Amino acid sequence: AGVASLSAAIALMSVGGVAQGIGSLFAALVSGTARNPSIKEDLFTYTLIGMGFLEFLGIICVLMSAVLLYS
Amino acid sequence: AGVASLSAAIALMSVGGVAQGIGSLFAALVSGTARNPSIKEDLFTYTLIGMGFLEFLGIICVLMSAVLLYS
Amino acid sequence: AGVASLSAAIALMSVGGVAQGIGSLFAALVSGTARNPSIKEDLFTYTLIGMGFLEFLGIICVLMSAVLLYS
Amino acid sequence: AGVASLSAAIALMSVGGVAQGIGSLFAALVSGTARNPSIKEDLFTYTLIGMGFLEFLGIICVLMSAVLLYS
Amino acid sequence: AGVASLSAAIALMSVGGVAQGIGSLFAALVSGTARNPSIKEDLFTYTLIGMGFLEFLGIICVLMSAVLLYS
Amino acid sequence: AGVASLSAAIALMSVGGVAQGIGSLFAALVSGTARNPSIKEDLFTYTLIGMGFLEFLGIICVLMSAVLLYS
Amino acid sequence: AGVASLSAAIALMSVGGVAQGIGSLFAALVSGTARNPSIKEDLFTYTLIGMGFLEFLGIICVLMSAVLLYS
Amino acid sequence: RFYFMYMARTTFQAVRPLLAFSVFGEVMKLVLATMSSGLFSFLFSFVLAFEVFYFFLQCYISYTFLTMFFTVLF
Amino acid sequence: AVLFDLTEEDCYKYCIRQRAATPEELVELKYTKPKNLVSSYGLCFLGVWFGL
Amino acid sequence: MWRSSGVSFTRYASEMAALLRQCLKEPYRTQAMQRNQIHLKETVYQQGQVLTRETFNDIKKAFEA
Amino acid sequence: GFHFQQYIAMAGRAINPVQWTRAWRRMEGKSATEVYRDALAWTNNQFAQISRASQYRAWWWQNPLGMGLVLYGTYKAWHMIYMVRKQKKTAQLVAAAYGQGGQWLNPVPR
Ligand SMILES: CCCCCCCCCCCCCCCCCC(=O)OC[C@H](COP(=O)([O-])OCC(O)COP(=O)([O-])OC[C@@H](COC(=O)CCCCCCCCCCCCCCCCC)OC(=O)CCCCCCCCCCCCCCCCC)OC(=O)CCCCCCCCCCCCCCCCC
Ligand SMILES: CCCCCCCCCCCCCCCCCC(=O)OC[C@H](COP(=O)([O-])OCC(O)COP(=O)([O-])OC[C@@H](COC(=O)CCCCCCCCCCCCCCCCC)OC(=O)CCCCCCCCCCCCCCCCC)OC(=O)CCCCCCCCCCCCCCCCC
Ligand SMILES: CCCCCCCCCCCCCCCCCC(=O)OC[C@H](COP(=O)([O-])OCC[N+](C)(C)C)OC(=O)CCCCCCCCCCCCCCCCC
Ligand SMILES: CCCCCCCCCCCCO[C@@H]1O[C@H](CO)[C@@H](O[C@H]2O[C@H](CO)[C@@H](O)[C@H](O)[C@H]2O)[C@H](O)[C@H]1O
Repeated sequence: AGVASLSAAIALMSVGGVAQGIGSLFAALVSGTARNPSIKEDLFTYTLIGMGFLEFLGIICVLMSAVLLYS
Repeated sequence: AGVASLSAAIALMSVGGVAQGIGSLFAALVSGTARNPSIKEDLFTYTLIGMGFLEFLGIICVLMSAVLLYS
Repeated sequence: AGVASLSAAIALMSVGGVAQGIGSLFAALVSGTARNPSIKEDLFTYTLIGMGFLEFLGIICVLMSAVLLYS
Repeated sequence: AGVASLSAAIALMSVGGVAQGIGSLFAALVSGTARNPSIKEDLFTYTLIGMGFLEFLGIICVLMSAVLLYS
Repeated sequence: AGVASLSAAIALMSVGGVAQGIGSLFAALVSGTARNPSIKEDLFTYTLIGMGFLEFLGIICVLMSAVLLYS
Repeated sequence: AGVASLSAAIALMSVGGVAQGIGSLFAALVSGTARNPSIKEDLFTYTLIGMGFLEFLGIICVLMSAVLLYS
Repeated sequence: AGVASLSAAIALMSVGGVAQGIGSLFAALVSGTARNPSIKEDLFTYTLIGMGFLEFLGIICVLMSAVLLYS
Repeated sequence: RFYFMYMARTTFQAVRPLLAFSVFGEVMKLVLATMSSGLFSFLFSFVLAFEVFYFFLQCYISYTFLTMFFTVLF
Repeated sequence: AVLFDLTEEDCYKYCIRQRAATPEELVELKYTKPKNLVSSYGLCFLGVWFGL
Repeated sequence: MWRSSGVSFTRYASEMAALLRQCLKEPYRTQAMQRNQIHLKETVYQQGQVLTRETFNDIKKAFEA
Repeated sequence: GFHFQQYIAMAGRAINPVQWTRAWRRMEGKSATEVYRDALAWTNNQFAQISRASQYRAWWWQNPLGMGLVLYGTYKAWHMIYMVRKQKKTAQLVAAAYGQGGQWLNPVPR
């Protein structure tokens, strides 16, 4: 109940940007599907590839938050 | 003295980015449905995927706020 | 203990982002109704679906603000 | 009190996210009306419905700011 | 051992700032594949190059977080 | 001198806007390669010029950071 | 004595906006070039003109920071 | 400076799968150690399967970047 | 049915009875993918988790 | 959806107007499919020496062949 | 024994909440006697398939003990999944309430 909590809370500010990126990703997938449905599995594929970065980064931030909450 | 509350309230603030992402996602859904109304189940499915990711991150940040509050 | 006010106010900061998301969603609705005024119903449906989650987030933010205030 | 004033200002910071949402919604209404004047009234009703959500959140934030100010 | 933690948590913001930008890149990839499915390759190469750049920036900020966290 | 570590973190936060910029640039590049593919040799060139600037800025944001971490 | 470093970092925490502006410039350049290649020389001529201001702003954003590091 | 940049990128692309296999593994191990009931376990099985797929994705990404970084013309 | 002026239903039933008389011979069906694999995975995880 | 599938806008428009004409009421639908029957006879050449000749009475087989 | 995979799939469908709504709709105009007779008929069909097909057919699991081993394995699976789990819970309960072995303690000496 000191500075470790404050740091682990400030670490969580990146999740907003990560969520905005995920929203952009899946909004683009939605638009591409509405335009040309016949390549759904492709757009979805690339979307998952993008998540393979974005998710990873967010999880990193969460871990570092816990690391600063129990350093 | 009340530093746990500060840490919780600072960790909570990713709800803004989460909600921005959700709004962008559902806006893409609504636009793609206004364009291609015959394709709604696939768009709804991808929107549900994105919403699952975003709500997972949101419940993560809320859980961490509760943790920092009641450590 | 006036300090516990601060935490609550900080949590309330997220409401701005929430409102932004709501705005974007309703803008996408108000555009879609012009792009395809035949339906005007399944878009309000998806609007309500998204606003459910966003209102839930706002409600839990308000509740956590009041909680950290009184406690 | 100084804590009360800082808490009120912090709550005031939330205001402006609502402004972005309101602006996006109104801009969408203006564009939709211009593109399709035929549906001008429907757009107004839809915007009014959105207005209730944004107004409720904005007033709620100001109410919380006042409550924190006067404990 | 509190200022180091706070410094690292403050340095972790670029992760969220980079996730935006990765989202836009992969959204552009999706939209380009929806507009021209005949070109899947020659879009993923540029996507991976720009993603590599932003990944390098992520490496920078995470490296400096760990640096100040242990030095 | 923990404030050194803080100054460095602050000097690195700008990367969040940098990477965003880079992302937008490459997004436009991909869109161009999806619209008029036969002139990649132009678009990539212009993109490289832009990166030749943005890279430099990022290098400054690293260098000054390390300087404030040592001096 | 780290307050000078802190001030220099704060004054250096605005190059991200310059970078976003430059990215938008070159994104529009690439887009309008893919839309119309034959007019590149003017699109480039104005892009450079914009840089003639933006880079200058960035130069200030560095210079004053350096000054604040010592004075 | 280019050598330092390149080695940083290379090592990150090399350790990405190790991270996905080790640290997320430790997190899953914590959750396994803490959970007891059946409903949560049923729901957590799918998280484990997701981690499997995610690991294979990270491995594909690393393969791509490594064939890019270890390709020589001559 | 066409050779004896009977109903195709009756001839189908007769053929089925005569094939069931010799059920050692396998019969050819339309291939269908497996079903409920995700739920089955969850239940089998639950199984091993409680049983081992 | 057509430049990706290797299809022309005229083909798409015709093949969709056909379905629309199929969604007509019988008194007008009779006159519509009347005024929009098809009869052609393509004859392909290559420096003389006809390669093939083929008739067409349907839009889909006319665009396909 | 046969169709264990189908039985797992049936359990998965049963635990799915969408199927609960589907069953709610299917229960319209239906009687408990009909439901019970349907279930009994299903079980009879399974056992009758066994009784008939064992005469001429052999499964991949066929062994010199036949279906006895499959039924023993079903029993052992049930035991280890359900009964040993209950035993674990009862063990922790007794250890928290009396101590380990508290249920087998001797009466208080008089
Ligand atoms: C008293 C205290 C306790 C109270 C609380 C009790 C707890 C209750 C919890 C609720 C869950 C109960 C257990 C069932 C779980 C689901 C199992 C299942 O069937 O999935 C198999 C399902 C089917 O796979 P399959 O059997 O191989 O193939 C069959 C086909 O899919 C064909 O399948 P199908 O045709 O039958 O259905 C397909 C459906 C499959 O989707 C699903 O998997 C079903 C999930 C729905 C869960 C809803 C829970 C409702 C109760 C909670 C209330 C929530 C409020 C919202 C209410 C609904 C309104 C939206 O959809 C899709 O596949 C995609 C297309 C979308 C179609 C639209 C579907 C939505 C229909 C509208 C809703 C209907 C409401 C029913 C009314 C319920 C009345 C009680 O596949 C999955 O496994 C899905 C993934 C598993 C879900 C979890 C994902 C990972 C996240 C885990 C959680 C995080 C870890 C835990 C920590 C969290 C801390 C908070
Ligand atoms: C862990 C084992 C010990 C269990 C816990 C301790 C309990 C001890 C008591 C044992 C009592 C056993 C109960 C006897 C009752 C009769 C059951 C029966 O015969 O039917 C079983 C049943 C087959 O029912 P069926 O009516 O004969 O239908 C056959 C189909 O038409 C398919 O037609 P098909 O011709 O294509 O294939 C026929 C059959 C052919 O089966 C075979 O001939 C055996 C396969 C290769 C020969 C060597 C077998 C032993 C070593 C390799 C297999 C390791 C797994 C051990 C499996 C035990 C059964 C041999 O295929 C299978 O059934 C697949 C079985 C192998 C599953 C491998 C899953 C890999 C994940 C596990 C990680 C790797 C192992 C970790 C180390 C574990 C060491 C203990 O098999 C299933 O479990 C259905 C699977 C459905 C997919 C579910 C989603 C995937 C989850 C996979 C796990 C499945 C649950 C079992 C857990 C085992 C892995 C942990
Ligand atoms: C230009 C060059 C590019 C190089 C790219 C390099 C990137 C890929 C590097 C990943 C290496 C990871 C593999 C080692 C980790 C697993 C260790 C192990 O085997 O445990 C013992 C395993 C598990 O055994 P077990 O779990 O049942 O019990 C024993 C386990 N131990 C001993 C550890 C306690 O032994 C096996 O039985 C394996 C049999 C199944 C086959 C397993 C291989 C599949 C899973 C790994 C695939 C990874 C490659 C993916 C390639 C994708 C490219 C498109
Ligand atoms: C070579 C570097 C890159 C390769 C990555 C390999 C690293 C993988 C190791 C697991 C990572 C997390 O490991 C987890 O955090 C630290 C690691 O010491 C441990 O935590 C423990 O040590 C730290 C010391 O810093 C204490 O503050 C903490 O109270 C204690 O619980 C946990 O017990 C461990 O579960």
